[PDB]
Amino acid sequence: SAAVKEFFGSSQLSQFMDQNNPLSEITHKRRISALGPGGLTRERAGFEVRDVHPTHYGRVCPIETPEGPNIGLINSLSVYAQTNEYGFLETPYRKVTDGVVTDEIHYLSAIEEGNYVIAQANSNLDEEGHFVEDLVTCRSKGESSLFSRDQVDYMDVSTQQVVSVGASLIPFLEHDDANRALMGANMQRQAVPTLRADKPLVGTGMERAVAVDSGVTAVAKRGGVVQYVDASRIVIKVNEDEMYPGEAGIDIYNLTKYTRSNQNTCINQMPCVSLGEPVERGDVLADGPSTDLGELALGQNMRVAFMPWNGYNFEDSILVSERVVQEDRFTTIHIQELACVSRDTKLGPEEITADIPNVGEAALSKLDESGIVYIGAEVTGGDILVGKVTPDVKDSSLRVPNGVSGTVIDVQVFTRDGVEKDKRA
Amino acid sequence: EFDAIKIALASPDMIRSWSFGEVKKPETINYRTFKPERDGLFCARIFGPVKDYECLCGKYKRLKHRGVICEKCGVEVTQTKVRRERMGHIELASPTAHIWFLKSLPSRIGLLLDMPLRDIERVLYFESYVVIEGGMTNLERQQILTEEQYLDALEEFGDEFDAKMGAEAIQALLKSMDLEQECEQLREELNETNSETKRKKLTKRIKLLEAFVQSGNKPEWMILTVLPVLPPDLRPLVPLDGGRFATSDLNDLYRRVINRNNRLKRLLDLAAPDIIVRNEKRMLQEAVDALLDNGRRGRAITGSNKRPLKSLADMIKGKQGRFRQNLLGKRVDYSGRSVITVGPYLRLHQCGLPKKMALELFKPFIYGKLELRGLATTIKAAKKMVEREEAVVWDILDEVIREHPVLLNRAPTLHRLGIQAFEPVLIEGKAIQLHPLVCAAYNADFDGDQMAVHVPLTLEAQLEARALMMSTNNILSPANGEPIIVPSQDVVLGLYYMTRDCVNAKGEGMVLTGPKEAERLYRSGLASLHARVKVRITEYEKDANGELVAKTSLKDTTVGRAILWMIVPKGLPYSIVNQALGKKAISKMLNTCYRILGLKPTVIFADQIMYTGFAYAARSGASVGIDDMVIPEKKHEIISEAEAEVAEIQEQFQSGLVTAGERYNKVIDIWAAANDRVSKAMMDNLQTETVINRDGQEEKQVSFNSIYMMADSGARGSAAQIRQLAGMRGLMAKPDGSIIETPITANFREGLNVLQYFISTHGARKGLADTALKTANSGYLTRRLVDVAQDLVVTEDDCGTHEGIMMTPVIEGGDVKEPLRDRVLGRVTAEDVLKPGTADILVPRNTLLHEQWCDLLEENSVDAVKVRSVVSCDTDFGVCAHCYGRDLARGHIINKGEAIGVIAAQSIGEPGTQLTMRSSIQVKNKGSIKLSNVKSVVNSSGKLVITSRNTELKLIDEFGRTKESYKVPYGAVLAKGDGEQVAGGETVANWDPHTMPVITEVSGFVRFTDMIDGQTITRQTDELTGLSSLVVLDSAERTAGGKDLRPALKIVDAQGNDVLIPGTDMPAQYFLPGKAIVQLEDGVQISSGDTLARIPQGGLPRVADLFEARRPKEPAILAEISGIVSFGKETKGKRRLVITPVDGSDPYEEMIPKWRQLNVFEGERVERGDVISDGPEAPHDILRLRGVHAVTRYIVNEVQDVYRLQGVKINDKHIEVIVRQMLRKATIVNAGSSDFLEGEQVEYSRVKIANRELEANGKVGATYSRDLLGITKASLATESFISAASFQETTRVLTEAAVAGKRDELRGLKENVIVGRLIPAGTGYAYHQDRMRRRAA
Amino acid sequence: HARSTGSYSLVTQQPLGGKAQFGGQRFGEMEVWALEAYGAAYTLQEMLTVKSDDVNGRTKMYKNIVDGNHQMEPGMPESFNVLLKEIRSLGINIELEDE
Amino acid sequence: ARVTVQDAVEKIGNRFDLVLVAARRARQ
DNA sequence: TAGTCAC
RNA sequence: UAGACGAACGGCGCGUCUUUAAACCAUGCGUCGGGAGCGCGGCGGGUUCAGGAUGAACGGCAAUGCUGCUCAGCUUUUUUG
DNA sequence: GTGACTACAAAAAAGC
Ligand SMILES: [Mg+2]
Ligand SMILES: [Zn+2]
Ligand SMILES: [Zn+2]
Repeated sequence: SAAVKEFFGSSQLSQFMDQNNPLSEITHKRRISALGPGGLTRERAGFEVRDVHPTHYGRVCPIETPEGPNIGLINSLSVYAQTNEYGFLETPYRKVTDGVVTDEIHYLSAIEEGNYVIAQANSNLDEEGHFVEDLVTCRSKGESSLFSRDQVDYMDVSTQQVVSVGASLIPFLEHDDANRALMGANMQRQAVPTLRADKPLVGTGMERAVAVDSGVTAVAKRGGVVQYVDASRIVIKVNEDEMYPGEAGIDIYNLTKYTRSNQNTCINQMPCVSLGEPVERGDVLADGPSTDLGELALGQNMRVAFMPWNGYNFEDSILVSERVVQEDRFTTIHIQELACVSRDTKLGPEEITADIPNVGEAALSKLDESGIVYIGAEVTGGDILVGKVTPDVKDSSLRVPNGVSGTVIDVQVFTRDGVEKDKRA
Repeated sequence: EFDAIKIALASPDMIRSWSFGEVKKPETINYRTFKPERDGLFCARIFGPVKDYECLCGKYKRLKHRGVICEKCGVEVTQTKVRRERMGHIELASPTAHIWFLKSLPSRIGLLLDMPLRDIERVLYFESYVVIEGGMTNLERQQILTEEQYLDALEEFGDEFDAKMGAEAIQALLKSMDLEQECEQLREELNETNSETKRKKLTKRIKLLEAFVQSGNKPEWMILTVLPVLPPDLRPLVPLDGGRFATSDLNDLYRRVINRNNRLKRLLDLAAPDIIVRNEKRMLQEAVDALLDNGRRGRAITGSNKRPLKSLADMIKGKQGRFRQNLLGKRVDYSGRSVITVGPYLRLHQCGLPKKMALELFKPFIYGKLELRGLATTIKAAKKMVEREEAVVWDILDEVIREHPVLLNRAPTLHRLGIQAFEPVLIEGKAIQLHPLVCAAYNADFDGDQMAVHVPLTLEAQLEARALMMSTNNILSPANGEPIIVPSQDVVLGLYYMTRDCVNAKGEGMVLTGPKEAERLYRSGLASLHARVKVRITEYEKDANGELVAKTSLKDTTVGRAILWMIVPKGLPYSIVNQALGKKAISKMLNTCYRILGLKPTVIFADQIMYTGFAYAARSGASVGIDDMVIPEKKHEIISEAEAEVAEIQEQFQSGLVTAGERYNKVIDIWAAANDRVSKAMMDNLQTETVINRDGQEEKQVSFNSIYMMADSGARGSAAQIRQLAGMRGLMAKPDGSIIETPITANFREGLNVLQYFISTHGARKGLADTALKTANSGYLTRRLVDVAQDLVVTEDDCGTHEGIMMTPVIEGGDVKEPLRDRVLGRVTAEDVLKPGTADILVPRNTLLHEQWCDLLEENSVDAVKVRSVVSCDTDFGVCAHCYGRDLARGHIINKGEAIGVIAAQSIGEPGTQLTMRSSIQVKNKGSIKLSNVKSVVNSSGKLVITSRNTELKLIDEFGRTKESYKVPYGAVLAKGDGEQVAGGETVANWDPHTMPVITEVSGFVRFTDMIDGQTITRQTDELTGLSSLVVLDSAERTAGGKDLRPALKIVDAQGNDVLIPGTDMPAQYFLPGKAIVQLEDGVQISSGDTLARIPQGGLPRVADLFEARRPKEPAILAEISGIVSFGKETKGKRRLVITPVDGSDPYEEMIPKWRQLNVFEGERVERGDVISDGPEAPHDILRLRGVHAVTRYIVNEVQDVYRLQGVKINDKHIEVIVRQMLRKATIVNAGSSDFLEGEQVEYSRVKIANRELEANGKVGATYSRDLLGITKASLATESFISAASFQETTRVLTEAAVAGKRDELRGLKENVIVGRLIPAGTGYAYHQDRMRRRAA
Repeated sequence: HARSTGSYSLVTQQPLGGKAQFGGQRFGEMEVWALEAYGAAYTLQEMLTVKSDDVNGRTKMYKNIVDGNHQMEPGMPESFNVLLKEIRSLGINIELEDE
Repeated sequence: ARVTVQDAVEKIGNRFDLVLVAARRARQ
């Protein structure tokens, strides 16, 4: 048990999951790494594996990767990629018999692609796979050339199986350089949500899929109709035909609320439905952070114009209206967690009292009679959080670090429970 | 308080003088209290009082007995800081060895005694025995012995037998022996000896001992008998909980050694038997060695749970050693790190600062002003008032800011401009507003970069900040030549928009009084921003001496040009702006202004240009849209033909006519041609898009397409980017580097096929990975460059030297890439300048050439003048200002004291970011033909054929200027002559690339004798040749016995006799080398000049290994002697090659591989310093045979060619000066100061010789040889011992310096840094010069 | 992250690092070479000596600034002496031989 | 105040002696 | 495991 | 309760004793405080000599004291930029 | 010749 627990909790391949963005978490879960205890170190890396092998096409994303010393090693896999039972990477394809595409799918391993020829999705089909041109381009072994219509036998499934979910979101990618696509994908990874999401104007169409597949938002486990709505919970009258006999209850879903992320951001689900309206199985019912109606929404829509203006856009500087900041379309929320501990040194146990020598009553005013602030009271920088004295008692109360200044939302108090509790506990 | 440091061994009496008492017991503290004992380790009587100004008993209370001792406790009434330094000693009953000389690989005791340490260690621990003249006849003083031998010799002699043991015996032996007779006998032996392996060790020994005798130290002091003890504070023992302690490792070792000494004292108190004398002394020896350095010999921790204890060395060496991580790399307060932005409304000498960090940083200054005004009474009152930030704090901080500059830098401080200073201006927010232009200097984009701001304290710091780090004072490039306030991207767009001219618009054709009302029409919007208005304007001319005479005249121009002439300063010609102003031109504008008006006009003019550029660019307005990137129509059609022809080429492979490889070349070349066609089509289309009528008929003119302005103006992008986005993006290479045969016919405006994009992917990832990896190697490289040139400080102005030869403009084969005038710009002449006009001297010698004398050279067509150089400076540990040249940061000549070496190192290191890690000849210009090294013979046709492979040809302009230069490959015919005025496009030489000819020099028949048929020459009548050809197989290729005479065909006259080169050298019998392909059959009349045989034969790493002087895979051997070359014998492997000089010690051979090509023949009259083989050249021989000046030119040419290939220019002075430090060492040939061959400092040897000749008139002194050494190795060979001890092998270097009595002169930089003393290079240079001039005078 | 005067580490008398716990901005040594590239040397002297690890001078300079004085200490830094003491401690005679 | 020392460079031009004399003059 | 050093 | 002592003085603390200065420990228990300089004197301590375990002298310094003058946390590993 | 000694910031956890 200790071995498995230490492997899970501390391993250079066991990474710390990123919560700030549904796209971020999904691309972190779909990540592929060549590192870890058994790979190769960054310093001892060789350029041969740094580059993209001409067989990466269709399975290995050529875009999703961080920038820095660890470049080209933490890349991701393609959208339609699926693993092989032997641990290999296997990709879909469309079989073609003579001149017609077979709608049935066919999965192909990597090495097996070597002695084959596969047509491209950009080639048009007449009515049932009949190619518009009998001399179509193709790729066989790390090369492209023009081949006869009967020469090819396999068809790529679509145009999307060449990039990954991390990069497929960026629209109009058919026109830009690779480097800017790389940078844009990384920034998409590093996005932050807002207090009220708004739909992006130009999208890709897979936003619904990425929203529904990830559990950041709520999804209807079973069909039925809405029976009761609440700002924190949802009650659904399941339909009698959809329910299975024996269990004739109705569905309950407790929406989560403002909670700490793993990157100091906020999480909450917004109920985006009303009463007296049908719902279906596998359907979005409540919107999580940075989404609307089950559609992804990271940033906002700006009326933008390109023009030099007095050097205020000197090289890449940006101008923002006092209008937009006035109407608060960008303001975010941050959650800080402060934990104060009390040990037991040789000078007696630590006390968490409220009476401390050499203190001001103004600071104690925001405190209670035991020395712990209430719920919902604003606190500024430098102020004390929880009374604590080190017994002559040393004033080791928790203080507000400078700069950060907001209001308390939650309080959690814990101890070795089998000793005693005080009035606050 | 000093200016130099000497290091030497200690003297026991001097050690006692350093000490202040003797320690008796290890009782550092007493129980039941917390007060140290008087006779314990923590002694106040020896170290001082732990209570300030008080004796332990406290009887004298800090007013009536200040400084005097207490009769009860023997401690002076003083403060505690003396306890930080006051220290004592321990007297050892028996002397002990200093184990470093024991443990050092060059064991000083072993080297001095010429005996390894194995027996020495045994006698140290009393295993073996030391004889001390046990017998006068049998053995010597320096022999090993055993106890049984001790017993045997005692029963042998007894009376004269004597053999003492241990460290005391070693000390007695070494003391008893002298060093003089040693030095004479060693010098006698080295004078007459032949063995070389022991010769090096003997030279090291004699050098060590002769340094020792001068040092005056005593070897017995090396065997210390008193050990100093460090002050108690340096061994921290904080009282832990319940009367515990941290138990510092020093205290445990001191307790161990004091206990051992007490046990030894007890053992000698009762005359104990010798059996335990040896054991006790030995155990005390392990104790003292462990205290000195544990883990080196026995790993006797004895004080921990199998973990080491820091004994003494851990506080000296290792990264835990405080030296180079406590004075190199550290935190600092009084600074702030934050993100940045642009405040496009500030002066160049200003930078914004938000309120919060301003108040936080300057609050210590606020309190000083606060109490000065007296508004606050106490420190707490001021703190709590400023806690509320009342109205007064803002105005007082505004008052204090206005003269108090601050320092600013970015994290990657690549070069000198990485740090600057600014006058703060308070702003709101939490972002650092920065002046726009200086943003280019930092190379700091606004993608989120963080900069840190620091603050000086003393008035000296503020004054030097105002003097130097004001960005106003930093305008030109310290690197090469140019202002760094070159206008940025947006500004040049507006400036280019100013200087345009359409054919018809509102408000044109009228005349204007001046620029004043000209803007009035534009501001009223009654005229175009650009027209053909005619204006009369007034200008100023610097022609008068100090006076700007005014003149005026009516001129046609554009409206915007008048607006710019509004703001242009007084003394500038008007035509500089009358053209289409571009990005490159405007920069030169500033340059021209800097060359006329000075500094303040330049800075204010640049600021005003920036203001006007932003204002009018915003006023104009120019975005880019889809309709702007118009697609040329024919481009698609073009590729169609290419496609068709490609298909045709495929048929050539389909029909079997051609193979894929040549088909590959055909298709890639035709694709490149189609790319060129479409690119020229699209640039033509965009070039003249606009066609505007004027008074009826239409007429074309330069386009106003947005992309065309971003292209032509030079603001950003290039024709390559436009070609990519608009036309054919071209076909790139696969990741292996081979070009794929499939071009990507589309551009970015149109869509791309997924396969095309995927192919395009890995090309970009290659560059991205290269850039990501680039940040590591380059900076480390810079490190290796600064260490070698760490000091390089100018010390005096002029040494009077006049050396160096012929700095000349370089021609790179084709057209010249850099002329003379810019190359010699900024240099100061050494030799007088003679115009090629029969003694019509232009510039006198020892005069600065800034521009005017350079301006005097073009009309006089002078093409080769030498100036002063650092390599040709004969000073001592310094460089002359008149030997270096003009300062780069300032127009005037360099002043005294500056550290040129550091500037050169940083300038050379900075461009690494721009550099990636990975048959006939035709004349092209009109001029005269000049051939260098004229060695040629007229052929039968009457023309010339070269008989020397080192001959070179050049094209000289009819005015004497050199225009072309081409090396002549051997056996190249001539189709012209020297001095023939020939225009471009005229071939002169012909030869074969893959076959080289060997040619006779005399006419006559060829009687084929002096070869063996079948063995040497083979009648290989192949079908293709169809004749009895002669092929001279090599000795290994042919039979060994047959190829033993070096076959030579005998060219004969009509008499069939071996005709000679007439009376001069040698017969016509030319020794045929291996594989001599001869078509001659027998007795063929061959004239002179007719061929006899036909032999069928990473920029950054380049910089790195050319600075490492690493030997390449092919060391090209060279003839380091004169005379006729010859051929050596044949050996087991690589055949020996011998040379035959006409005189001297001519029978010299060398070891030569034969598998590689040997372009040498018997009748090659080689000279002193010409190549034998071919290929890459190691710097060693180039230095050693053809002088220092030749090798300097090669390396600097290589590095500047690499940088120009990268398209980055840096002045040669910076790259050249380190080369002078490259040659910091020399060896000795004729001795008289060194032993025979001491490779050591060249400057020290030269300065020793120069005085010696004048003092010891008659002595030869020393004949030397200035040899090179790798920059890493040269850094390891620094004379500054502290600098070497900073980062490697600290213990060894300090020991070898101490034994030699080294006296470091502290002339470097790292040494000043590590001690923390003021560097005598910058402002401290004068201060130290002032201190020595006034004080100690 | 801004820092003028705060606490210091127990092991070495140097401020902390990072925005948390009132750290101090790290002064590397690439910019050290950048600094001695100029002729400015005094600023290097006080930043090396008092601004980082001098404790007596730090208070002295702190007490120097408050009463309208901004003059540094015209002497040899103490860290040189203790280091010298170590050289004097082992077996080695070291001295300021030339003054 | 004054931001350029071009006048200092053109007549008494040296970047060390001027700094030291100005420091030892303004010390009073 | 080879460059340099010692046998 | 109070007084006395505890390496010169005083205050306080602690230890000892009850008109005893000792007991105790042993750079003779602990904390803090003395306006300075010059002048006188010397607690204390040391030097020399002698005498045969002791005594004499002495001032480089100097206690309680006196007259006059002048003076104001670290390390390792990982991730993001 | 050949064997021996040696050739930049920020976040998170452990490991004390
Ligand atoms: Mg930025
Ligand atoms: Zn005392
Ligand atoms: Zn000189």
